Amino acid sequence: MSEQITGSTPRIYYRGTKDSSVTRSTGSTTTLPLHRPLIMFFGQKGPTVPTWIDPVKFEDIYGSETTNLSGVYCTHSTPFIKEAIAAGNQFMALRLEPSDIPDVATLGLSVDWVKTKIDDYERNDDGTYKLDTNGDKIPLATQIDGIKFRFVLEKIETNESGVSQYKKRTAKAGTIGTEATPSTITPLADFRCRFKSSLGANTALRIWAPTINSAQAADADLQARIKSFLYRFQILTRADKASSPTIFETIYNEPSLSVGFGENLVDPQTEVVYDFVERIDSRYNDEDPSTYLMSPLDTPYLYQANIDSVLTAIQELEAPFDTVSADEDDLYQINLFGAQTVEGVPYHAVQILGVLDGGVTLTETATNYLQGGGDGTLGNDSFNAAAYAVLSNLSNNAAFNITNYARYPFNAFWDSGFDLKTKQTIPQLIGLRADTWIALSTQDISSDFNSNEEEESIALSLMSRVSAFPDSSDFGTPAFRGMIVGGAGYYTETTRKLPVPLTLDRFRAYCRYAGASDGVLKPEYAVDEGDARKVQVVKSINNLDKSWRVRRAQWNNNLVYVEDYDTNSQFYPGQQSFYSEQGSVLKAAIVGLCVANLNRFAFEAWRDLTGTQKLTDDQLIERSDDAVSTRGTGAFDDRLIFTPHSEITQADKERGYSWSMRIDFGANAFRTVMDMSSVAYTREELANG
Amino acid sequence: DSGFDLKTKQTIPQLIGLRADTWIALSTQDISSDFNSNEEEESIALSLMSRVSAFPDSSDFGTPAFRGMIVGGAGYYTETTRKLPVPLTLDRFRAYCRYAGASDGVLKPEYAVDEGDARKVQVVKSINNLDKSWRVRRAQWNNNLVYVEDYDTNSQFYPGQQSFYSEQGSVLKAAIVGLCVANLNRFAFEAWRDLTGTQKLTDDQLIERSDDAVSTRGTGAFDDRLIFTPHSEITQADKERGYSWSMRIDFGANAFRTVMDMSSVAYTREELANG
Amino acid sequence: MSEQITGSTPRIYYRGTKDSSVTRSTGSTTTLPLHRPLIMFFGQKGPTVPTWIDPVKFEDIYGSETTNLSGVYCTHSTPFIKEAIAAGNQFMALRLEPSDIPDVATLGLSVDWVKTKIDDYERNDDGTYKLDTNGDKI
Repeated sequence: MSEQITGSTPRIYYRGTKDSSVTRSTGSTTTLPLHRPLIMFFGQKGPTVPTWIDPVKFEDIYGSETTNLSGVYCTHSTPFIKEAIAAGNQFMALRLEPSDIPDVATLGLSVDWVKTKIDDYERNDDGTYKLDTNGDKIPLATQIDGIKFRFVLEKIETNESGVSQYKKRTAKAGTIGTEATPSTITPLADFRCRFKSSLGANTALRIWAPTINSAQAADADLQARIKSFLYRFQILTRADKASSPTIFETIYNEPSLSVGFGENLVDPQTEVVYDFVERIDSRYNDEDPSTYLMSPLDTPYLYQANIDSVLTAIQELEAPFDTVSADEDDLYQINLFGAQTVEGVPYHAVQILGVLDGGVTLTETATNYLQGGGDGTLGNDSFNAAAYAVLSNLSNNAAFNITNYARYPFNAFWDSGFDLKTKQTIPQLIGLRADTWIALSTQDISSDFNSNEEEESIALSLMSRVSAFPDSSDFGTPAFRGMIVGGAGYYTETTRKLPVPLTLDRFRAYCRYAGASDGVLKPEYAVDEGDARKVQVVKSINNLDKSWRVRRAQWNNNLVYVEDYDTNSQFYPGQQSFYSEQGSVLKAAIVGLCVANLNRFAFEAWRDLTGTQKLTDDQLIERSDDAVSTRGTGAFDDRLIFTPHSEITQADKERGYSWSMRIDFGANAFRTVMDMSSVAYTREELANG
Repeated sequence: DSGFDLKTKQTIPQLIGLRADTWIALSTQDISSDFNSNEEEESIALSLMSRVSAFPDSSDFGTPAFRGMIVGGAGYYTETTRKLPVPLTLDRFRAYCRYAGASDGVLKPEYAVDEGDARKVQVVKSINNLDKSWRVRRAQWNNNLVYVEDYDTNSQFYPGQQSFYSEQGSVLKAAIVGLCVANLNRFAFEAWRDLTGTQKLTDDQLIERSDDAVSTRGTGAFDDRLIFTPHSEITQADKERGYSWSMRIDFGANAFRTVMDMSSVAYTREELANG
Repeated sequence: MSEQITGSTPRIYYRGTKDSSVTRSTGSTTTLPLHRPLIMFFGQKGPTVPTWIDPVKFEDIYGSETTNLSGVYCTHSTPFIKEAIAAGNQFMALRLEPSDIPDVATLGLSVDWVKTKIDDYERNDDGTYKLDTNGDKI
């Protein structure tokens, strides 16, 4: 029940009954689908740069509280995250932070240390069982010289300039035994949180020193084989301030670790390494992209000089004494946190002050929480502020440059309801990149539902902004890669009342259609056939009684809007892009995404052919088209027909270092109007004649 | 516990700490003393619960212990002419001996300890404190004691026979399931005892034979109280060590409903007969 | 009689005898007949926009006083509503309102609050039973 697996002795060990534990889910190798959205959000942990992620790992990369609609991190993009996770799109995550986020949480360990005469107690036998007037016997020796300790665990204070002293603490004057000044506080170790969030303030740790009789019984033979006392270490985390902690297990499904002080504690019989920091940080983390988990704690630090000094002091004092080893190497055997050896014989001449005396009892039931930390100001307002801060500075951001095609394969951006000031920074994505696609919304989810006139004004304002980024700046072709969707409603997949725009519904449709990991459109999910042309995750849509003039004006301004299918549901009469000309090639908004993908295939061709010494012109020209056609054919489900042509023109002959490609494509449109008429006949001349 | 004094009662709970296939029944009565009152019952129950709380089922994760039960009450033995006081643990002991003691290791469906005539007291009479108040009964139930009530003017019955598991889990709420789990723990020992220390085995054969043994031994034995499944393997730590393998059993059970309502509506005879 | 269901303690609770209560009727999925009439009326409650309704639910969507011929809501269309309900036609209801209907009813709760000195009363024991000079004690 207590014994651990010391060695090979024949034995069956019983781990008690337990309740089921969450199992971390393995991931799969990533791929490029035809629909690759970028989603920005507030989160609990995880990296703070764009990351290509497989939905299986979102929960254990960014913490499972970021997707909870009733949590503190909910914003107008959490529904989008949840829909993407449900559908199974590998997508690009970007975790934002508020401008006022505090620093990480910390906890430093120290000891109040002094020397003085203390009392001595009885002993039954060589086992030294008696202490603290056990039985009925008064302490025996009048006064024995010894050492008094009082442990301390407290927040690591920062410098006057606002810089933490994580690595740079120093000793100070103590308070116990101030009758003699040499009473001093000396530090022993530091611990710090890995992320900037309340997870640090809710994380806790335990350290203790077990003996033969503990619940996890220790073994003297291993300590003899490698001379160092072994302490148990544990990490716990709670849900909120009022909940109770739960153990955070190592990557091998263990509840706690054994660690020790020393340079390198290698076990010849089993080659196990018992070093404190190395063992902790190797056993509690896993960076492999498929099995990914990072511990809440960062890498611990130890004050080797001070710990060694205190160990040497106690050895010098009481190592040459009755019931402890005096050898030179027992220094690291000395039990510091406890007051007894592994066998459980108390150290006389060493006194540790209890709780009532201002000390901290390091046992297996005490718990310690890191101090400080926090998330910052959360909500839609701060979310819009952060998103604007990212989007406005795209060409000179020092965090990431998103014109990097190879490193940021995102190709879509959906407007989830940003404010009208942030809305106008989105269109420039299709001006900065040639394989990008955007969906815009005319509703600011933080405000009231717009009326007909307000929707018209916002639509005109967005079209004016879009008109500044023509497709071909050389020839002024109007933009066609995207669409604008008007409307708003309420989310149906939740009991709470949560307004959302219809871009969420179209986002789900596209996730299901063009989200397959193999880069081929699924014919069963055609966004404009069967049941995929109806609204499915929004209810109580507004302005459903539009007049004919209003509907005609919206159509002629190129919005996408819904109508009533029956008394219960709505549908899209036609899903057109915001291309402004009369060409019928570029109307269906899906063709825009198809064209973006073609642009991507061209970049791949260049990437694969650039900078080769022994190629010839004909081989280069041939290989380019081979690559494009091979990558493109059979993917677009008959929405396009395309043909590439590479060559070396006169300008290429002049330059001597370039070749040219040109892709010709064609597509169709749809019909939307119907006539109806009737004529009345007699039954005889209608049935015959 | 057949009526040991309270000093000896407090050294028994350590059996479910020292062994992983043990099941204990405790009594809140000292047969050498006077029949206890309600307050003394409550005090002894709290003391025994405090003692039991020191031996969690899982020391690693602190699962509260669930192998056993506590039974309160006392009476007089009916199978003798003399006057011989006894606690109700005797009656439950007889019931369990009849139910789960067959020499062939399969539970008898005809003696279920909570169906038919086995859910009544049969070898004790003149039980005490049968006029408990509603508050007293509620307190005992919430403290996880097993107590009897009046069936009719002549006899008593057990409204519900639960274990001293203190959590909200409904899997571990019946006392018999604890005995079933103890038997599972025994089967695992048998598997090890059979497979240990063999030169010519392979890892796959070891893993397969462990599960085979546990499943073959357990299937068809528990009269449909449990459903369990074993899984043996060699984890990464086992790879590192080189002389160990792991087994893990998954099991499930049910519970029982205990509260009923009553309501009535008065109709005229015609509209009740047709309408 | 009194105590309510607090937990799982084995027990039987008696809710006394009662006189029957009206049971709300469950409705069925809507469909389109070949005859789909629109009917206007004054109603006790319910929405004030045209609504497609299954006749089983008229009484508990618009209150059961609207179909009463002797009530205050009787106009020259109540017979039409009653015939539709009797036949069983899903139809489109429109509840009109008079041009001078007042607003809704309201009730606010408040406390008159002050601090001062007051009297104190006897106590039998720690139970603090006595109040208002019960028994014979000032």
